[PDB]
Amino acid sequence: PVPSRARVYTDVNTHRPSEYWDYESHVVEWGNQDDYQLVRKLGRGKYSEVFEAINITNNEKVVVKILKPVKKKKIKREIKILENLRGGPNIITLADIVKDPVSRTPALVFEHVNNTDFKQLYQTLTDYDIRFYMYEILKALDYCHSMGIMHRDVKPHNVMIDHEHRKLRLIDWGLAEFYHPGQEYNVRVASRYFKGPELLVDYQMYDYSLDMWSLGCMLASMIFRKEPFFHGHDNYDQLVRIAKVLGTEDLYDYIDKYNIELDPRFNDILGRHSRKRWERFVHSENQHLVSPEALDFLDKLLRYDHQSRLTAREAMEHPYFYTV
Repeated sequence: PVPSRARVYTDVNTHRPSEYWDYESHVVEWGNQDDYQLVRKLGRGKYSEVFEAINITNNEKVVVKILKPVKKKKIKREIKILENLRGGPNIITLADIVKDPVSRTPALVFEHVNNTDFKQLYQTLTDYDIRFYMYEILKALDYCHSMGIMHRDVKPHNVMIDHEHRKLRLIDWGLAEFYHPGQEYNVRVASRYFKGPELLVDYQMYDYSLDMWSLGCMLASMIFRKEPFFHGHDNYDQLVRIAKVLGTEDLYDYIDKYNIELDPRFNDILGRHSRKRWERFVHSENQHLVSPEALDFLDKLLRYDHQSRLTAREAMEHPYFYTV
């Protein structure tokens, strides 16, 4: 395959000391979980259990994410990344790293965020509300990309919103990675619906632009009230669903530009597809959330070619955000 590199923040990690990006060498200081009393189970994920808790030293609510220790290298990466971005705009704040004395199970303590429901938000969401929260996500992404980090798991479940206080937090940095120009990354990242074309065609030299594809997917489902926007039933099918909107012509131009070898499982499913106009997704139920600005912005995010996508910085300067 043809080599590729990020158009922005290309060398931010190269010009920094080894300690900042070498998570494998980072020394984690595990505090005593006795400072926290668990109140209630909030949810359960693939490799984590999340609890509402009280810090007994200051009577303050916190969120405790007890990790299923399946890979130490991955726990180290998430901790180093959270420490690096600690305090960043709309980045969830890691408050502590603790281990229960008896279990010794790794646990991450975060600031408390009281998330307003996604299905509830969906109906009370205004055109302004979308632009505002999209801009809030861009602040988090422009910041973490400037810090030489790609989230690699941008999706609605990883975006916590406290609608009453108009507060937004980008969470779950468990799939996040440091960007190094020329590095080949694992493509088994992100949630199926939000996976960029680069991941689905096994193009390993990807960058921050991956997060911009995922953000485009979220915007499309929000303005068109179609959740998810690209509804794949598997990873191969996921690429077919994108070709159904973007067309097969631009996909083969993308594979030819980067000399990508297509997996033989794409042989009998890809077919032939025309490019669809963004206007055809507009209906009576969603027209109050759509505008020419929203459609122009979306078109500039959802592109096969990762290099042709808007960066977080360019996206913040789009006319769609003049009102925020």
